Amino acid sequence: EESISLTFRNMNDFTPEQVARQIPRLKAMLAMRSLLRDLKANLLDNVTFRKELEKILRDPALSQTLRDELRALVPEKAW
Ligand SMILES: [Cl-]
Ligand SMILES: [Zn+2]
Repeated sequence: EESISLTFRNMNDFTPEQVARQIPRLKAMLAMRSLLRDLKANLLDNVTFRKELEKILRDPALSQTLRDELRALVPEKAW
């Protein structure tokens, strides 16, 4: 799926501090999903995969907890 959704379950979710955490997180998740699909469909080699991965996870607005969950999705043979 080429798409992702930010769901607001209350009005307090629209707070600029909440939007600023949620937008880069969802962007990293969608970029990661596309990159893993590219790798699994053999559309890019391991060297390109690792270069793109580092770009995705470089976003300073991401939590290290999220980066860890994203890196845990990488198949062992792509390292
Ligand atoms: Cl999470
Ligand atoms: Zn989690």
